[PDB]
Amino acid sequence: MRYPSDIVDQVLKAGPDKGLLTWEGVDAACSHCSRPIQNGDLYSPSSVGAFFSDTRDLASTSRSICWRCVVLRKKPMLYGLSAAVVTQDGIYSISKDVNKAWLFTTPPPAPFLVVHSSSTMQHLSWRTPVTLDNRRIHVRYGPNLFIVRPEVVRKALSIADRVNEGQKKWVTPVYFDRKAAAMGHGLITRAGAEMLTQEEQEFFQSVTPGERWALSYLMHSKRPEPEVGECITEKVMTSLN
Amino acid sequence: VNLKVTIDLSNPMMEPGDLLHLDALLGALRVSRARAEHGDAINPRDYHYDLPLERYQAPSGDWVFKASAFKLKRQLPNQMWMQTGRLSIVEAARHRQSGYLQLRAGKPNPAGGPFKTSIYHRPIVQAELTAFCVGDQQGIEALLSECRQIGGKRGVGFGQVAGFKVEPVAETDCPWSWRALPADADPRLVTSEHARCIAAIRGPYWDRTLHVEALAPTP
Amino acid sequence: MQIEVTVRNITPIFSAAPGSNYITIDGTINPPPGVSRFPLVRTRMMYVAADVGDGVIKSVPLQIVPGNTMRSLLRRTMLKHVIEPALVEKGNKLSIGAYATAYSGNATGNPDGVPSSFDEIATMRAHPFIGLFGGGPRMLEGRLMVDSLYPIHTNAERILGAGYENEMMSGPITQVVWARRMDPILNLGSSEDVEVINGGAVAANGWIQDLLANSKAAASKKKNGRGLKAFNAHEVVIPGLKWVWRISLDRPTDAQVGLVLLALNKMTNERIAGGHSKDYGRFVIDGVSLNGEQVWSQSGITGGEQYFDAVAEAIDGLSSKEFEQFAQS
Amino acid sequence: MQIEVTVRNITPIFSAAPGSNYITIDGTINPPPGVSRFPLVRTRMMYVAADVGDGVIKSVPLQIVPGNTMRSLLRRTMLKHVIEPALVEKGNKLSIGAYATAYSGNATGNPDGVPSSFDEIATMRAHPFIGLFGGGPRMLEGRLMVDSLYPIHTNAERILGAGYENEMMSGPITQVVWARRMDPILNLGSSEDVEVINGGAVAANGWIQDLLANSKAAASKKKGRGLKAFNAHEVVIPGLKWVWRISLDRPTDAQVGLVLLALNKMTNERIAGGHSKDYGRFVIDGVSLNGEQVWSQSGITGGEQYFDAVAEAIDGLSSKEFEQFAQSAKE
DNA sequence: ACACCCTTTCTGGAGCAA
Ligand SMILES: [Zn+2]
Repeated sequence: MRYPSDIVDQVLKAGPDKGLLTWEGVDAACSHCSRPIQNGDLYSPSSVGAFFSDTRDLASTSRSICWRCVVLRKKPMLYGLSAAVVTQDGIYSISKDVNKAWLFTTPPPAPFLVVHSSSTMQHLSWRTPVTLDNRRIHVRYGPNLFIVRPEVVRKALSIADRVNEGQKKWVTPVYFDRKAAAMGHGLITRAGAEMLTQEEQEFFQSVTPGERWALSYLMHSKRPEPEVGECITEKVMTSLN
Repeated sequence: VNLKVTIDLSNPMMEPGDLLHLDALLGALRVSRARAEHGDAINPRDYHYDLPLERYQAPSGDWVFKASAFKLKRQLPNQMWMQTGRLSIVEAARHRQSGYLQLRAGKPNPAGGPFKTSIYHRPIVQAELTAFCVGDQQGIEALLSECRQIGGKRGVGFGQVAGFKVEPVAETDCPWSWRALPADADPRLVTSEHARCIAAIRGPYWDRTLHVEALAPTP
Repeated sequence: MQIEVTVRNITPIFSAAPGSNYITIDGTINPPPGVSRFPLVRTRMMYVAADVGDGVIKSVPLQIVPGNTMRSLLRRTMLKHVIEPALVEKGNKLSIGAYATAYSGNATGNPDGVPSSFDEIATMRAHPFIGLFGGGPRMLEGRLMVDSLYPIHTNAERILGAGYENEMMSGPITQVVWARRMDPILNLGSSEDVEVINGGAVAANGWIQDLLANSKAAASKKKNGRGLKAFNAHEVVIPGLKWVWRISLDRPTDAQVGLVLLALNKMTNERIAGGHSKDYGRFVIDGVSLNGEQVWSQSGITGGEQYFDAVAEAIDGLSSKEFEQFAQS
Repeated sequence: MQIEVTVRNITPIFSAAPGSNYITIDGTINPPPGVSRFPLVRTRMMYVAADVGDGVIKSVPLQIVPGNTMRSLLRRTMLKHVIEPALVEKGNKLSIGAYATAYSGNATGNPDGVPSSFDEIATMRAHPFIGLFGGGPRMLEGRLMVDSLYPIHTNAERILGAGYENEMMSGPITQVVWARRMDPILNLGSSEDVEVINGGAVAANGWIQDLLANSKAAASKKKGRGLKAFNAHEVVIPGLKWVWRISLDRPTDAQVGLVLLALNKMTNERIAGGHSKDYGRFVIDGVSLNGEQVWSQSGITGGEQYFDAVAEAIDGLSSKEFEQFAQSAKE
């Protein structure tokens, strides 16, 4: 519940691969997940391929992967956590917009860990911190480390439901990009320029990029009700074995 | 002297995903000044705690500086910057025939590898940065006059500082606690914005090995 | 050290922007849905704060070249005109990790994360080229800040500061240039035109019948192979205007200043930010100021003798061993 | 390699600017609505930052030919005159995809997102034609860069630089040329004029009757389409001296020789458009190679190593590089 | 025998403003 690699044996039960070396000597942190490798725990020397391009998100330059993050670099872990929230009892999916509606509005009370892929297969699990508090959520989205406050998401959603109550067409006040890629991601629309007051506009610039990315999955004409995502920890474990 | 620093800047700044602490900036400027005196062959960690700021001490170890994270008064609406990393494929083939590049591979891969043409989009804000801290004004203005840019991606020229003003302020008028506080921080400094996180409270705030149980607000 | 290059783009500048931008048959950019629109790829614009016509600041569009594009352009000019001839002329050779580290700052040569002591960090930051950009597997911070290529324009004033009121461009700096791809089988007009083609008139008529079948299928669908006929637009920054470009050096050696100076001496053969087939980005350097001392002439850069001599002794001792030990170990 | 081609158009230049432009009968571009206006097809215009008055750079219009148009003119010149005769004099033939890739950079409108091998990239940039125009399904960088055709004018003095004060041009360089299409049937005069028409006077009277019915329908609309069409098009005036900048970053000697052969065969070529009005005809009065003038009356003088290189390469030219350049990896 | 290279293989949603 402290390091992102803890879910290897806390969220989902797993063990070392038994071809891993035993650490002898002084303390050194794992290159992935920033977990200190003590004396006696199993570790692997660093054998990343040339296709690994996340050297900028490595926690340390010790060139040693802890066994939990050896499990975390496995391909079934890589496509199993392409969109997943890992609570203290299981791994659930956030692929649907109703699942992100559940995650960023009334979050689960566990100290979870949120990963989401901005591409096909990405190293997501180890390079994000564990969110200890529901109010402050660390979301990994591709090369982006995002922080989402569900209270600010609730305030923006209440603002949007106020300015779009009674109207026939649900027009968004501020445009949000799902990929977080367009220039106008966070830019105020003309309808939102005419239908929001000044302090609401400064609020919509003042939100964090993670809240913008979350609102991108929950600001559209059909509004997703918070529905808990389907539990996928059985699918990941079966794939892992 | 219990003072407040405002920074106004010409280009819009690379928007920090996490908190941009004033003590982090002053520690980096002190590291640059230590590189100016004692050369480049130094440990940066011996000097970025030697700052013109007071230190708040938590009850069980875990001190923090009295600086605060920077607040943005956004003069402009937020935009997004695309940048790309591409290795020159044509120049690679020319160097591979000429022998200057010893590459045995015949075909590249934009998916992954040395020729991965990657795209990454990160936020951009023009703002005014306001921070609150308890420190000597002379050393803070010396470090900030040594400062020329603030924010991330400084190698691609983002967010050079047009100017700064450093003035004393009242004790009740400064929230310095809007800052990555320790988990056992004393509750008059822990507001509703502060929440529990795996976060650094000190020094290199990017060093995930130094990330601790922390109570931090959100930019 | 604050090198500052004032340039003038002889040809248009086209640094392409993301997103799906569209334009009508006239100059109306991004029309509402329900009118014929064409794919426009615009120049790199950023919204900047400016105080023009008022004491307060407003968001104005400023069409710039990114500092990433100028930084890699300076890097590739350095390599192509200085470093690759120096490594070639002594017979030094680069592995793929060292090549990727030197030419892209890329860490895939040693993606495990190379630990770096402070002594080798100091020697690598004192290297003539490695210390400028850094990065790669060791993730090193370079001595070089490369600003965006900012046009000397009234929207850029808060960026530019004082000293640019004269020769200051005003109004719009962009123009949409329309480009089309013609299907050249339609331009086959005689037996001599098609005699080079295998099949000849039969293959040409097969292409015509394929084009008519695809057009009829598209017309029936609108009530997936794309043809060669395309009509699109690209917004460029207009040629002939003046830009400034700031390259700051955070405590450099004289060899590093000489390397930036030698890059700027050979930079007019390079192109700023794309548009390559249309010769876009060709420019001349109107001035170079080294900490405010105007140092550029028609015959490159006069003066700065210590920097050029230091980079001469740096290039005389420039081997690929430093590059390979900066990348791998 | 820097090549600078100063030409002189002896016919008007008409590179039609896309858009919906109109003009009054008096000659005012884009009038306010209410007054009678005719369709004007303006020539292509590049906005250029120039020095109007003293030290006042402003964006002014200067009417040009696009670099894409001149690049395709250069491509089709060396294609029709050099590459295709070299392929015809031997047994080499191209597929329709290879012909399409050679003439327009691609065989299909959909490229494949995979790039090709470094060996094939290097050999295609070593090719005389494919190196200049590197297209194909896998997008190559062609080392030929082709600038727009700029008129030597005051408005391009920040474009031209020094060395262009001779044969100087100021003021407007464009003119609106009006064109009318008359109905042939109204120009019928007698039974001898109508004997070649099936039906003759009956068919002619039917044409007048449909024109009268359509005119009454148009009068009911105002207060199909006939053949009367009075309209306008703006051209760039003849006699101008133009600059054309051709650039080649580290070319093979055969490639710059191929550019030189194309510049030799620019005789009887039309620059932009307006074919039937003989627009785009021009005379090259200068070619400078890296600032060294190499043009005479009998084509390019000097530059012999480029010509021997391109002659050796055209002797070695085949269709195999064209076929495997156009061959899609997805296909 | 351990290093680089050349291939497959694999899980989900879906709306869109200037
Ligand atoms: Zn780990």
